[PDB]
Amino acid sequence: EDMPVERILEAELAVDPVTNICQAADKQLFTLVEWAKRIPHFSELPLDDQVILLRAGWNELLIASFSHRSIAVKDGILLATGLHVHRNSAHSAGVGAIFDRVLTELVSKMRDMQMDKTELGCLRAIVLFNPDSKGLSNPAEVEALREKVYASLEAYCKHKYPEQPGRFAKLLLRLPALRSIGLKCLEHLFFFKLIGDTPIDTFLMEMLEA
Amino acid sequence: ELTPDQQTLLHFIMDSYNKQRMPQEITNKFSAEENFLILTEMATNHVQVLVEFTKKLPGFQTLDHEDQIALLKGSAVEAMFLRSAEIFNKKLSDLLEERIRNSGISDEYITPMFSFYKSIGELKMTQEEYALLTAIVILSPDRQYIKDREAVEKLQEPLLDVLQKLCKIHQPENPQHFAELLGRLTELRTFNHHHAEMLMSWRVNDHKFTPLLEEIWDV
Amino acid sequence: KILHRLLQ
Amino acid sequence: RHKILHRLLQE
Ligand SMILES: CC(C)c1onc(-c2c(Cl)cccc2Cl)c1COc1ccc(/C=C/c2cccc(C(=O)O)c2)c(Cl)c1
Ligand SMILES: CC1=C(/C=C/C(C)=C/C=C\C(C)=C/C(=O)O)C(C)(C)CCC1
Repeated sequence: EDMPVERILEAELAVDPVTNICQAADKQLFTLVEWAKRIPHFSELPLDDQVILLRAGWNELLIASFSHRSIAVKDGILLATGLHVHRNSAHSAGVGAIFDRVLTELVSKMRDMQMDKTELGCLRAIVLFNPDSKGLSNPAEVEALREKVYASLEAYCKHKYPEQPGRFAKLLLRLPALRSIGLKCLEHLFFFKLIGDTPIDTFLMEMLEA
Repeated sequence: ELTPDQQTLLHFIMDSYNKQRMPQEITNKFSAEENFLILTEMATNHVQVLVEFTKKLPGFQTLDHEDQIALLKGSAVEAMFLRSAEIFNKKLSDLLEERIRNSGISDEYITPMFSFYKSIGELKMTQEEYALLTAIVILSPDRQYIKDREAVEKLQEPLLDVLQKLCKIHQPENPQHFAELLGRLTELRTFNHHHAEMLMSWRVNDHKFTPLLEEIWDV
Repeated sequence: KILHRLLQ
Repeated sequence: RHKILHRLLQE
Protein backbone atom coordinates (compact mmCIF):
# COMPACT_ATOMS: atom_id res chain seq x y z
CA GLU A 1 0.00 0.00 0.00
CA ASP A 2 1.11 3.66 -0.48
CA MET A 3 -1.28 4.74 2.36
CA PRO A 4 -0.16 2.34 5.08
CA VAL A 5 -2.51 2.06 8.02
CA GLU A 6 0.38 2.01 10.50
CA ARG A 7 1.29 5.65 9.97
CA ILE A 8 -2.44 6.50 10.16
CA LEU A 9 -2.68 4.72 13.49
CA GLU A 10 0.61 6.31 14.66
CA ALA A 11 -1.01 9.78 14.04
CA GLU A 12 -3.94 8.80 16.27
CA LEU A 13 -1.58 7.49 19.01
CA ALA A 14 0.74 10.55 18.81
CA VAL A 15 -2.18 12.85 19.70
CA ASP A 16 -21.38 26.11 31.14
CA PRO A 17 -20.77 22.96 29.01
CA VAL A 18 -20.94 24.87 25.71
CA THR A 19 -18.07 27.01 27.00
CA ASN A 20 -16.08 23.93 28.09
CA ILE A 21 -16.70 22.18 24.75
CA CYS A 22 -15.65 25.25 22.81
CA GLN A 23 -12.49 25.49 24.93
CA ALA A 24 -11.64 21.87 24.25
CA ALA A 25 -12.33 22.41 20.51
CA ASP A 26 -9.87 25.32 20.38
CA LYS A 27 -7.24 23.18 22.15
CA GLN A 28 -7.78 20.24 19.83
CA LEU A 29 -7.68 22.44 16.73
CA PHE A 30 -3.90 22.91 17.40
CA THR A 31 -3.42 19.19 17.81
CA LEU A 32 -5.60 18.47 14.72
CA VAL A 33 -3.18 20.28 12.42
CA GLU A 34 -0.31 18.18 13.93
CA TRP A 35 -2.38 15.02 13.28
CA ALA A 36 -3.01 15.91 9.66
CA LYS A 37 0.72 16.62 8.98
CA ARG A 38 1.36 13.05 10.18
CA ILE A 39 -1.05 11.50 7.68
CA PRO A 40 0.79 10.05 4.69
CA HIS A 41 0.78 12.39 1.72
CA PHE A 42 -1.35 15.21 3.17
CA SER A 43 1.65 17.48 3.99
CA GLU A 44 2.68 16.92 0.27
CA LEU A 45 -0.35 18.79 -1.06
CA PRO A 46 -0.27 22.51 -1.87
CA LEU A 47 -0.66 24.63 1.20
CA ASP A 48 -3.81 26.25 -0.04
CA ASP A 49 -5.38 22.79 -0.43
CA GLN A 50 -4.20 21.68 3.06
CA VAL A 51 -5.91 24.78 4.36
CA ILE A 52 -9.11 24.04 2.42
CA LEU A 53 -9.23 20.39 3.58
CA LEU A 54 -8.90 21.28 7.28
CA ARG A 55 -11.34 24.16 7.13
CA ALA A 56 -13.86 21.88 5.52
CA GLY A 57 -13.37 18.86 7.81
CA TRP A 58 -12.30 20.18 11.25
CA ASN A 59 -15.69 19.94 12.96
CA GLU A 60 -16.29 16.36 11.81
CA LEU A 61 -12.70 15.30 12.50
CA LEU A 62 -12.93 16.58 16.06
CA ILE A 63 -16.44 15.17 16.71
CA ALA A 64 -15.18 11.75 15.56
CA SER A 65 -12.16 11.89 17.96
CA PHE A 66 -14.15 12.83 21.15
CA SER A 67 -16.97 10.41 20.26
CA HIS A 68 -14.48 7.54 20.08
CA ARG A 69 -12.76 8.74 23.33
CA SER A 70 -16.16 8.70 25.04
CA ILE A 71 -17.14 5.01 24.51
CA ALA A 72 -16.16 4.36 28.16
CA VAL A 73 -18.45 6.93 29.83
CA LYS A 74 -22.15 6.52 30.64
CA ASP A 75 -24.49 9.00 28.89
CA GLY A 76 -21.85 11.63 28.16
CA ILE A 77 -18.70 12.87 26.57
CA LEU A 78 -15.10 13.01 27.72
CA LEU A 79 -13.54 16.32 26.58
CA ALA A 80 -9.87 16.58 25.73
CA THR A 81 -9.19 18.77 28.77
CA GLY A 82 -10.42 15.89 30.99
CA LEU A 83 -13.80 17.39 31.99
CA HIS A 84 -16.90 15.18 31.19
CA VAL A 85 -20.18 16.62 29.81
CA HIS A 86 -23.29 14.50 30.57
CA ARG A 87 -26.70 14.49 28.89
CA ASN A 88 -28.18 16.41 31.80
CA SER A 89 -25.66 19.34 31.64
CA ALA A 90 -26.24 19.28 27.86
CA HIS A 91 -30.03 19.56 28.02
CA SER A 92 -29.85 22.27 30.80
CA ALA A 93 -27.75 24.30 28.33
CA GLY A 94 -30.22 24.37 25.41
CA VAL A 95 -28.17 21.86 23.22
CA GLY A 96 -29.73 18.55 24.23
CA ALA A 97 -31.07 17.62 20.80
CA ILE A 98 -27.60 17.63 19.14
CA PHE A 99 -25.90 16.14 22.14
CA ASP A 100 -28.37 13.22 21.97
CA ARG A 101 -27.56 12.52 18.24
CA VAL A 102 -23.85 12.46 19.11
CA LEU A 103 -24.40 9.91 21.84
CA THR A 104 -26.74 7.67 19.75
CA GLU A 105 -25.45 8.02 16.12
CA LEU A 106 -21.74 8.17 17.08
CA VAL A 107 -20.62 7.20 20.60
CA SER A 108 -23.09 4.22 20.95
CA LYS A 109 -22.45 2.83 17.44
CA MET A 110 -18.67 3.13 17.91
CA ARG A 111 -19.04 1.33 21.25
CA ASP A 112 -21.49 -1.41 19.98
CA MET A 113 -19.30 -2.27 16.94
CA GLN A 114 -16.09 -1.75 18.96
CA MET A 115 -14.29 0.51 16.49
CA ASP A 116 -10.56 0.54 17.21
CA LYS A 117 -8.06 3.38 16.70
CA THR A 118 -6.78 2.21 13.34
CA GLU A 119 -10.38 2.26 12.11
CA LEU A 120 -11.05 5.69 13.60
CA GLY A 121 -7.82 7.11 12.14
CA CYS A 122 -8.72 5.79 8.70
CA LEU A 123 -12.25 7.20 8.82
CA ARG A 124 -10.78 10.58 9.85
CA ALA A 125 -8.28 10.45 6.97
CA ILE A 126 -11.23 9.84 4.56
CA VAL A 127 -12.93 12.85 6.01
CA LEU A 128 -9.68 14.87 5.66
CA PHE A 129 -9.28 13.86 1.95
CA ASN A 130 -12.62 15.27 0.89
CA PRO A 131 -12.35 15.90 -2.87
CA ASP A 132 -15.68 17.78 -2.91
CA SER A 133 -14.18 20.68 -0.91
CA LYS A 134 -14.83 23.97 -2.72
CA GLY A 135 -11.65 25.59 -4.21
CA LEU A 136 -9.19 22.67 -4.21
CA SER A 137 -6.36 23.29 -6.70
CA ASN A 138 -6.46 19.65 -7.75
CA PRO A 139 -9.58 17.73 -6.74
CA ALA A 140 -8.23 14.62 -8.52
CA GLU A 141 -5.26 13.96 -6.30
CA VAL A 142 -7.34 14.45 -3.07
CA GLU A 143 -9.83 11.90 -4.61
CA ALA A 144 -6.82 9.67 -5.29
CA LEU A 145 -5.62 9.89 -1.70
CA ARG A 146 -9.18 9.13 -0.40
CA GLU A 147 -9.22 6.09 -2.72
CA LYS A 148 -5.92 4.99 -1.07
CA VAL A 149 -7.46 5.20 2.38
CA TYR A 150 -10.50 3.29 1.20
CA ALA A 151 -8.25 0.51 -0.19
CA SER A 152 -6.05 0.37 2.96
CA LEU A 153 -9.06 0.38 5.29
CA GLU A 154 -10.82 -2.38 3.34
CA ALA A 155 -7.72 -4.60 3.53
CA TYR A 156 -7.39 -3.90 7.25
CA CYS A 157 -10.98 -5.01 7.92
CA LYS A 158 -10.88 -8.26 5.88
CA HIS A 159 -7.60 -9.15 7.61
CA LYS A 160 -8.46 -8.16 11.26
CA TYR A 161 -12.22 -8.79 11.31
CA PRO A 162 -12.83 -11.69 8.84
CA GLU A 163 -15.93 -12.85 10.74
CA GLN A 164 -18.08 -9.87 9.44
CA PRO A 165 -18.36 -8.91 5.73
CA GLY A 166 -20.81 -5.99 6.38
CA ARG A 167 -18.25 -4.06 8.45
CA PHE A 168 -16.37 -2.01 5.85
CA ALA A 169 -19.83 -0.69 4.83
CA LYS A 170 -20.91 -0.35 8.46
CA LEU A 171 -17.93 1.91 9.24
CA LEU A 172 -18.38 4.05 6.14
CA LEU A 173 -22.06 4.50 6.95
CA ARG A 174 -21.07 6.51 10.09
CA LEU A 175 -19.88 9.26 7.77
CA PRO A 176 -23.27 10.58 6.59
CA ALA A 177 -24.55 10.84 10.16
CA LEU A 178 -21.22 12.61 11.11
CA ARG A 179 -21.78 15.14 8.33
CA SER A 180 -25.41 15.91 9.47
CA ILE A 181 -24.28 16.23 13.06
CA GLY A 182 -21.33 18.40 11.95
CA LEU A 183 -23.55 20.78 10.00
CA LYS A 184 -25.81 21.16 13.04
CA CYS A 185 -22.83 21.88 15.31
CA LEU A 186 -21.60 24.58 12.94
CA GLU A 187 -25.13 26.10 12.88
CA HIS A 188 -25.05 26.33 16.68
CA LEU A 189 -21.51 27.78 16.73
CA PHE A 190 -22.24 30.59 14.20
CA PHE A 191 -25.24 31.25 16.35
CA PHE A 192 -23.04 31.25 19.57
CA LYS A 193 -20.64 33.70 17.77
CA LEU A 194 -23.61 35.86 16.60
CA ILE A 195 -25.18 36.60 19.95
CA GLY A 196 -21.80 36.59 21.91
CA ASP A 197 -23.42 33.84 24.17
CA THR A 198 -20.15 32.06 24.79
CA PRO A 199 -16.45 32.99 24.57
CA ILE A 200 -14.99 31.52 21.32
CA ASP A 201 -11.16 31.46 21.53
CA THR A 202 -8.79 32.43 18.69
CA PHE A 203 -8.34 29.31 16.50
CA LEU A 204 -11.96 28.24 16.80
CA MET A 205 -13.01 31.81 15.77
CA GLU A 206 -10.79 31.55 12.72
CA MET A 207 -12.46 28.26 11.65
CA LEU A 208 -15.88 30.02 11.91
CA GLU A 209 -15.20 33.03 9.52
CA ALA A 210 -15.27 32.68 5.65
CA GLU B 1 -19.43 -14.94 -5.92
CA LEU B 2 -23.02 -13.80 -6.65
CA THR B 3 -25.49 -13.60 -3.75
CA PRO B 4 -27.52 -16.39 -2.00
CA ASP B 5 -30.84 -15.21 -3.47
CA GLN B 6 -28.86 -13.64 -6.34
CA GLN B 7 -30.45 -11.77 -9.27
CA THR B 8 -33.90 -12.77 -8.00
CA LEU B 9 -34.10 -10.10 -5.29
CA LEU B 10 -32.51 -7.43 -7.47
CA HIS B 11 -34.90 -8.17 -10.36
CA PHE B 12 -37.91 -7.78 -8.01
CA ILE B 13 -36.46 -4.39 -7.04
CA MET B 14 -35.66 -3.26 -10.62
CA ASP B 15 -39.35 -3.64 -11.62
CA SER B 16 -40.05 -0.67 -9.35
CA TYR B 17 -37.45 1.17 -11.47
CA ASN B 18 -39.24 -0.37 -14.53
CA LYS B 19 -42.38 1.40 -13.19
CA GLN B 20 -40.08 4.47 -13.23
CA ARG B 21 -42.35 6.22 -15.75
CA MET B 22 -42.67 9.55 -17.68
CA PRO B 23 -45.20 9.21 -20.61
CA GLN B 24 -45.83 12.49 -22.48
CA GLU B 25 -46.32 14.19 -25.86
CA ILE B 26 -42.85 15.79 -25.46
CA THR B 27 -44.20 17.60 -22.36
CA ASN B 28 -46.31 20.35 -24.16
CA LYS B 29 -45.97 22.65 -21.16
CA PHE B 30 -39.51 29.83 -21.01
CA SER B 31 -39.97 32.10 -18.00
CA ALA B 32 -38.70 31.94 -14.41
CA GLU B 33 -42.29 31.60 -13.17
CA GLU B 34 -43.06 28.93 -15.80
CA ASN B 35 -39.81 27.06 -15.14
CA PHE B 36 -40.61 27.00 -11.41
CA LEU B 37 -44.09 25.52 -12.14
CA ILE B 38 -42.61 22.86 -14.36
CA LEU B 39 -40.05 21.84 -11.76
CA THR B 40 -42.74 21.77 -9.01
CA GLU B 41 -44.82 19.45 -11.21
CA MET B 42 -41.84 17.20 -11.83
CA ALA B 43 -40.91 17.09 -8.08
CA THR B 44 -44.52 16.30 -7.06
CA ASN B 45 -44.65 13.51 -9.62
CA HIS B 46 -41.31 12.14 -8.58
CA VAL B 47 -42.64 12.13 -4.93
CA GLN B 48 -45.43 9.78 -6.18
CA VAL B 49 -42.89 7.67 -8.05
CA LEU B 50 -40.77 7.42 -4.90
CA VAL B 51 -43.68 6.54 -2.59
CA GLU B 52 -44.41 3.57 -4.96
CA PHE B 53 -40.75 2.53 -5.02
CA THR B 54 -40.75 2.47 -1.20
CA LYS B 55 -43.77 0.16 -0.47
CA LYS B 56 -42.12 -2.66 -2.46
CA LEU B 57 -38.87 -2.62 -0.50
CA PRO B 58 -38.32 -5.71 1.66
CA GLY B 59 -39.88 -5.36 5.07
CA PHE B 60 -40.96 -1.78 4.59
CA GLN B 61 -44.76 -2.09 5.05
CA THR B 62 -44.39 -4.20 8.13
CA LEU B 63 -42.41 -1.69 10.21
CA ASP B 64 -43.97 0.92 12.38
CA HIS B 65 -46.87 2.95 10.83
CA GLU B 66 -45.57 6.36 12.04
CA ASP B 67 -41.80 5.89 11.59
CA GLN B 68 -42.78 4.72 8.08
CA ILE B 69 -43.69 8.29 7.25
CA ALA B 70 -40.56 9.73 8.82
CA LEU B 71 -38.11 7.98 6.43
CA LEU B 72 -39.92 9.42 3.39
CA LYS B 73 -39.73 12.99 4.66
CA GLY B 74 -36.13 12.58 5.64
CA SER B 75 -35.00 10.87 2.41
CA ALA B 76 -37.15 12.43 -0.38
CA VAL B 77 -34.74 15.28 -0.97
CA GLU B 78 -31.79 12.89 -1.41
CA ALA B 79 -33.80 10.60 -3.75
CA MET B 80 -34.76 13.62 -5.83
CA PHE B 81 -31.14 14.85 -6.08
CA LEU B 82 -30.07 11.31 -7.18
CA ARG B 83 -32.85 11.18 -9.72
CA SER B 84 -31.93 14.63 -11.03
CA ALA B 85 -28.31 13.49 -11.32
CA GLU B 86 -29.47 10.50 -13.39
CA ILE B 87 -31.65 12.79 -15.61
CA PHE B 88 -28.97 15.44 -16.05
CA ASN B 89 -26.40 12.88 -17.37
CA LYS B 90 -27.95 11.71 -20.64
CA LYS B 91 -28.03 12.57 -24.34
CA LEU B 92 -31.04 10.45 -25.35
CA SER B 93 -32.00 16.47 -20.08
CA ASP B 94 -29.64 19.10 -21.40
CA LEU B 95 -32.05 21.99 -21.04
CA LEU B 96 -33.16 20.62 -17.63
CA GLU B 97 -30.23 22.79 -16.54
CA GLU B 98 -31.78 25.96 -18.04
CA ARG B 99 -34.95 25.49 -15.95
CA ILE B 100 -33.01 25.01 -12.66
CA ARG B 101 -30.81 28.06 -13.50
CA ASN B 102 -33.78 30.33 -14.30
CA SER B 103 -36.11 29.33 -11.52
CA GLY B 104 -35.16 31.92 -8.88
CA ILE B 105 -32.82 29.62 -6.89
CA SER B 106 -30.74 31.80 -4.63
CA ASP B 107 -27.32 31.92 -6.28
CA GLU B 108 -25.35 29.91 -3.70
CA TYR B 109 -27.22 26.62 -4.34
CA ILE B 110 -26.47 26.56 -8.12
CA THR B 111 -22.79 25.75 -8.16
CA PRO B 112 -22.65 23.05 -5.51
CA MET B 113 -25.77 21.45 -7.05
CA PHE B 114 -24.30 21.18 -10.61
CA SER B 115 -20.96 20.15 -9.11
CA PHE B 116 -22.65 17.18 -7.28
CA TYR B 117 -24.40 16.26 -10.59
CA LYS B 118 -20.99 16.14 -12.23
CA SER B 119 -19.45 13.94 -9.47
CA ILE B 120 -22.42 11.55 -9.93
CA GLY B 121 -21.92 11.45 -13.75
CA GLU B 122 -18.26 10.49 -13.28
CA LEU B 123 -19.27 7.38 -11.35
CA LYS B 124 -20.87 5.41 -14.31
CA MET B 125 -23.69 4.06 -12.17
CA THR B 126 -26.10 1.82 -14.14
CA GLN B 127 -29.77 1.29 -13.24
CA GLU B 128 -29.13 -1.44 -10.66
CA GLU B 129 -26.73 1.00 -8.89
CA TYR B 130 -29.17 3.90 -9.01
CA ALA B 131 -32.02 1.66 -7.74
CA LEU B 132 -30.06 0.09 -4.95
CA LEU B 133 -28.37 3.37 -3.86
CA THR B 134 -31.81 5.05 -3.80
CA ALA B 135 -33.15 2.20 -1.65
CA ILE B 136 -30.14 2.57 0.67
CA VAL B 137 -30.80 6.32 1.02
CA ILE B 138 -34.53 5.72 1.84
CA LEU B 139 -33.73 3.05 4.49
CA SER B 140 -31.29 5.21 6.43
CA PRO B 141 -31.79 4.65 10.23
CA ASP B 142 -30.30 8.00 11.39
CA ARG B 143 -33.09 10.39 10.46
CA GLN B 144 -35.11 12.69 12.72
CA TYR B 145 -38.00 11.26 14.75
CA ILE B 146 -37.59 7.40 14.87
CA LYS B 147 -37.90 4.75 17.64
CA ASP B 148 -37.41 1.54 15.63
CA ARG B 149 -33.84 2.13 14.39
CA GLU B 150 -32.24 -1.28 14.83
CA ALA B 151 -35.11 -2.69 12.74
CA VAL B 152 -34.41 -0.21 9.83
CA GLU B 153 -30.73 -1.15 10.14
CA LYS B 154 -31.54 -4.84 9.46
CA LEU B 155 -33.53 -4.15 6.31
CA GLN B 156 -30.63 -2.03 4.99
CA GLU B 157 -27.85 -4.59 5.60
CA PRO B 158 -28.43 -7.09 2.77
CA LEU B 159 -28.77 -4.19 0.28
CA LEU B 160 -25.12 -3.19 1.06
CA ASP B 161 -24.04 -6.84 0.45
CA VAL B 162 -25.81 -6.93 -2.90
CA LEU B 163 -24.43 -3.50 -3.88
CA GLN B 164 -20.85 -4.52 -2.93
CA LYS B 165 -20.97 -7.70 -5.20
CA LEU B 166 -22.60 -5.76 -7.99
CA CYS B 167 -19.84 -3.06 -7.99
CA LYS B 168 -17.15 -5.79 -8.09
CA ILE B 169 -18.88 -7.59 -11.00
CA HIS B 170 -19.71 -4.43 -13.06
CA GLN B 171 -16.74 -2.10 -12.16
CA PRO B 172 -13.82 -4.33 -11.14
CA GLU B 173 -11.32 -1.92 -12.79
CA ASN B 174 -12.10 0.88 -10.22
CA PRO B 175 -12.03 -1.40 -7.24
CA GLN B 176 -13.34 1.10 -4.66
CA HIS B 177 -16.30 2.11 -6.88
CA PHE B 178 -18.38 0.36 -4.09
CA ALA B 179 -17.22 2.73 -1.32
CA GLU B 180 -17.26 5.76 -3.61
CA LEU B 181 -21.06 5.54 -3.88
CA LEU B 182 -21.22 5.56 -0.07
CA GLY B 183 -19.24 8.79 -0.14
CA ARG B 184 -21.99 10.34 -2.28
CA LEU B 185 -24.37 9.45 0.62
CA THR B 186 -22.28 11.71 2.89
CA GLU B 187 -22.41 14.50 0.41
CA LEU B 188 -26.22 14.14 -0.04
CA ARG B 189 -26.50 15.09 3.65
CA THR B 190 -25.22 18.65 2.88
CA PHE B 191 -28.17 19.12 0.46
CA ASN B 192 -30.69 17.73 2.95
CA HIS B 193 -29.52 20.22 5.56
CA HIS B 194 -29.68 23.21 3.28
CA HIS B 195 -33.00 22.40 1.60
CA ALA B 196 -35.44 24.10 4.09
CA GLU B 197 -33.49 27.26 3.35
CA MET B 198 -33.16 26.83 -0.46
CA LEU B 199 -36.95 26.53 -0.50
CA MET B 200 -37.40 29.50 1.81
CA SER B 201 -34.83 31.55 -0.19
CA TRP B 202 -36.75 30.82 -3.37
CA ARG B 203 -37.97 33.73 -5.51
CA VAL B 204 -41.38 32.80 -7.01
CA ASN B 205 -44.66 34.49 -8.20
CA ASP B 206 -46.43 34.80 -4.82
CA HIS B 207 -47.32 31.12 -4.61
CA LYS B 208 -46.25 28.04 -2.57
CA PHE B 209 -45.04 24.47 -3.02
CA THR B 210 -48.04 22.41 -4.07
CA PRO B 211 -49.71 20.88 -0.97
CA LEU B 212 -47.83 17.55 -0.97
CA LEU B 213 -44.42 19.31 -1.03
CA GLU B 214 -45.58 21.72 1.67
CA GLU B 215 -46.31 18.74 3.87
CA ILE B 216 -43.26 16.60 3.16
CA TRP B 217 -41.01 19.59 3.88
CA ASP B 218 -43.42 21.47 6.28
CA VAL B 219 -44.72 25.11 6.40
CA LYS C 1 -52.90 15.51 5.81
CA ILE C 2 -51.96 13.03 2.96
CA LEU C 3 -49.69 11.16 5.41
CA HIS C 4 -51.55 7.83 5.79
CA ARG C 5 -53.36 8.32 2.41
CA LEU C 6 -50.24 7.10 0.51
CA LEU C 7 -49.91 3.68 2.24
CA GLN C 8 -53.49 2.84 1.02
CA ARG D 1 -7.83 34.99 5.89
CA HIS D 2 -6.55 32.10 8.12
CA LYS D 3 -3.40 33.16 9.91
CA ILE D 4 -3.10 30.61 12.68
CA LEU D 5 -3.85 27.72 10.43
CA HIS D 6 -1.32 28.93 7.74
CA ARG D 7 1.38 29.35 10.39
CA LEU D 8 0.85 25.99 12.03
CA LEU D 9 1.02 24.24 8.60
CA GLN D 10 4.53 25.79 8.01
CA GLU D 11 6.22 22.69 9.49
C1 LIG E 1 -40.18 22.24 -5.16
C2 LIG E 1 -39.31 22.46 -6.40
C3 LIG E 1 -39.26 23.93 -6.82
C4 LIG E 1 -37.94 21.94 -6.14
O1 LIG E 1 -37.26 22.33 -5.02
N1 LIG E 1 -36.05 21.78 -4.89
C5 LIG E 1 -35.85 20.98 -5.97
C6 LIG E 1 -34.67 20.17 -6.25
C7 LIG E 1 -34.58 18.84 -5.62
CL1 LIG E 1 -35.94 18.34 -4.53
C8 LIG E 1 -33.46 18.07 -5.89
C9 LIG E 1 -32.46 18.54 -6.76
C10 LIG E 1 -32.54 19.79 -7.38
C11 LIG E 1 -33.63 20.64 -7.16
CL2 LIG E 1 -33.83 22.26 -7.91
C12 LIG E 1 -37.04 21.00 -6.85
C13 LIG E 1 -37.23 20.23 -8.14
O2 LIG E 1 -36.88 18.84 -8.00
C14 LIG E 1 -36.88 17.94 -9.05
C15 LIG E 1 -36.83 18.37 -10.38
C16 LIG E 1 -36.83 17.47 -11.44
C17 LIG E 1 -36.86 16.09 -11.22
C18 LIG E 1 -36.93 15.27 -12.47
C19 LIG E 1 -37.30 13.99 -12.48
C20 LIG E 1 -37.45 13.15 -13.71
C21 LIG E 1 -37.34 13.61 -15.03
C22 LIG E 1 -37.51 12.72 -16.10
C23 LIG E 1 -37.80 11.37 -15.86
C24 LIG E 1 -37.93 10.91 -14.54
C25 LIG E 1 -38.24 9.48 -14.20
O3 LIG E 1 -39.31 9.20 -13.61
O4 LIG E 1 -37.38 8.61 -14.48
C26 LIG E 1 -37.76 11.81 -13.49
C27 LIG E 1 -36.93 15.64 -9.79
CL3 LIG E 1 -37.00 13.94 -9.24
C28 LIG E 1 -36.93 16.58 -8.77
C1 LIG F 1 -20.52 18.54 20.12
C2 LIG F 1 -21.30 19.82 20.29
C3 LIG F 1 -20.96 20.99 19.69
C4 LIG F 1 -19.89 20.99 18.74
C5 LIG F 1 -18.64 21.50 18.91
C6 LIG F 1 -17.47 20.91 18.43
C7 LIG F 1 -17.40 20.60 16.99
C8 LIG F 1 -16.39 20.53 19.27
C9 LIG F 1 -15.35 19.63 19.06
C10 LIG F 1 -14.32 19.13 19.89
C11 LIG F 1 -14.28 18.96 21.29
C12 LIG F 1 -15.47 19.42 22.03
C13 LIG F 1 -13.27 18.38 22.06
C14 LIG F 1 -12.31 17.26 21.75
O1 LIG F 1 -12.20 16.81 20.57
O2 LIG F 1 -11.69 16.81 22.72
C15 LIG F 1 -21.67 22.29 20.03
C16 LIG F 1 -20.79 23.18 20.92
C17 LIG F 1 -21.95 23.07 18.74
C18 LIG F 1 -23.01 22.06 20.72
C19 LIG F 1 -23.00 20.99 21.76
C20 LIG F 1 -22.51 19.67 21.17
